[PDB]
Amino acid sequence: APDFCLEPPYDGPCRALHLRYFYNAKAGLCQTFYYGGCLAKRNNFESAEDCMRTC
Amino acid sequence: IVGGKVCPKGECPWQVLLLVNGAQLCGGTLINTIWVVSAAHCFDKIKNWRNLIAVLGEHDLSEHDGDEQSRRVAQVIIPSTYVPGTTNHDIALLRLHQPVVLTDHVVPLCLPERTFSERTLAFVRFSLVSGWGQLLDRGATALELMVLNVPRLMTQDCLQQSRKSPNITEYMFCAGYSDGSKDSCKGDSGGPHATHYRGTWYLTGIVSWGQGCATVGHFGVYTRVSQYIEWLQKLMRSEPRPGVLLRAPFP
Amino acid sequence: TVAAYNLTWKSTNFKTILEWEPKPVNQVYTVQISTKSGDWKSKCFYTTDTECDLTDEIVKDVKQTYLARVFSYPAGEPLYENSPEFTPYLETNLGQPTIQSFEQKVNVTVEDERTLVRRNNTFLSLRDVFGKDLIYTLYYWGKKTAKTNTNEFLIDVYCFSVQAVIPSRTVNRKSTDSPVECM
Amino acid sequence: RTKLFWISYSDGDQCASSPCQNGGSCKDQLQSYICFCLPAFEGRNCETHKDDQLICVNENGGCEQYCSDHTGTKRSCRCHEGYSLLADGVSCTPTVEYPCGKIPILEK
Ligand SMILES: *[C@@H]1O[C@H](CO)[C@@H](O)[C@H](O)[C@H]1O
Ligand SMILES: *[C@@H]1O[C@@H](C)[C@@H](O)[C@@H](O)[C@@H]1O
Ligand SMILES: [Ca+2]
Ligand SMILES: [Ca+2]
Repeated sequence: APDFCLEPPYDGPCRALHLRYFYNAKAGLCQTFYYGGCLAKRNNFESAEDCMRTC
Repeated sequence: IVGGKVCPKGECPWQVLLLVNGAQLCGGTLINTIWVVSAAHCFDKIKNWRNLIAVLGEHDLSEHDGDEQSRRVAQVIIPSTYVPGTTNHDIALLRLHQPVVLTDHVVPLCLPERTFSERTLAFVRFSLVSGWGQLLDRGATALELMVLNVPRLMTQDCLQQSRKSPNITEYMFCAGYSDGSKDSCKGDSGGPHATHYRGTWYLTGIVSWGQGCATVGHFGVYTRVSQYIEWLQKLMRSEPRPGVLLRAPFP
Repeated sequence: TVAAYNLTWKSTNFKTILEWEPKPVNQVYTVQISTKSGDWKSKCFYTTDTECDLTDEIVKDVKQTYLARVFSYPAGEPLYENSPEFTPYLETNLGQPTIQSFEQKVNVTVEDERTLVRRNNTFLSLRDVFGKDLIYTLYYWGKKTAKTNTNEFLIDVYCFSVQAVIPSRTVNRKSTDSPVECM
Repeated sequence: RTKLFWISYSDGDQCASSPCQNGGSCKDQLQSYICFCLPAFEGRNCETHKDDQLICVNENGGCEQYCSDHTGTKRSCRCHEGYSLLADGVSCTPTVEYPCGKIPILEK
């Protein structure tokens, strides 16, 4: 996996509840958070599968 | 909502609940029988639009009292000007597949005329922001609709009062508290900012963003709806067109 | 449009005018005033003046703290500047007093002058408004003095002078000296 | 102090010029005056007719809902859809059971 993968989840300033996936390095596994909906960082996916694919 | 109260059942009857497959997404504002106004970023990477439902007359999420009306959003309209995953021009106009029935528990908020909005409403100090959003920044979302009253700021004062975040444009306005005590939060996007005037309530803002929720030295940022009344009215009179997701020219 | 500067409150016995600069060139002004939590109220609509009378607004509640702002316009939010905060009760200046009469010890009487504050369409006096916050100082002629929480001095026998004072004040504590009187 | 006294001592009556307009009463001050105005006037000099600013930016022109300014003429008042303007020409009254921005509960 790429570097971004070490980056903490980024919910951003938007106040929507987008359930997204991120990779927990600590855990060395993908997990979920609520993205606000704008200014998403690279460690943030639509699903486990492509997150897992990616990190 | 951070530091509000439960909005007494039926006292925020224009308040809408947007869900995607039964899960809470954002709020909305009924401005008539088949149109709801929300936030442009609520629609980020939504893939199954057949599951996107608007609920009217809703109050307590833990139970179904029977006053709730649910409708599939037939169409999501945003300005051609909104760039995906950003804050500028945060607004959407949702067309309900079938109209809701007006009841004691389901009433639209008045969309005002732009000069009314700008000459008078923007100078009314407090307005109510509501939702089923987070009770605290990293807290849990409410089961019962919350309502909060916040004071508005002209952008220069907001800037000055802010600890030195995206840019606050002409399409936005700040409202709230800089003491980390009251604001809107995650789960309230799309929700109304409603101003009381001479006995009538009017839509003035849309829940949008903030640098956290009720963060010291920060205010909640709302979409400045007055900027869009005309775009919104042309669309409600426009003959209905096909796409599910439409990015209409703005102005 | 240029932005108004040097916003200053001019207030005497509650008569209150906000003054600014600069003199306008192809630009107009409008004033907005409010209390911490109330609505903004527009005054002196698109004025070429560099002053705005706000008495009518501030007498509504002399105890409240006001803020007004001056908006500038060519002759999207306006270009504006905020004024110092103003609490009428605490800062209005005390107007020049007046000896009403005096009589022979001597008994001196100071007039209870009216202010810009109205209660059911009638002007209130200094006493109506400050109650016991108001005290007076007599000066007689080497010179002497006397203070009361009333409008009378009972001295020992002449020229006298009076000055109104709100000792409880931090700003604008004393009025000017009234025109002197002599027997 | 004595300087304040002396300044005071040697000042004249700024009211000599009869500045208070329209029924107003001038009261002399130290190198200034105050104008006590009649209820329908305001201003430093009582020059302002509280009566002459029926425009839309002035308390919504006294309209309940919408206000339209008009050159060479009086301002117009109007209402939202589901509402009708009254004979008074400033007020709006609902034309539907469920007019926008009315809370049935609070109303009933
Ligand atoms: C009468 O006198 C005062 C004293 O300065 C002056 O300021 C006014 O303009 C005038 O009418
Ligand atoms: C002074 O004050 C104003 C209010 C009017 O009453 C005048 O007639 C009076 O002399
Ligand atoms: Ca329910
Ligand atoms: Ca004088």
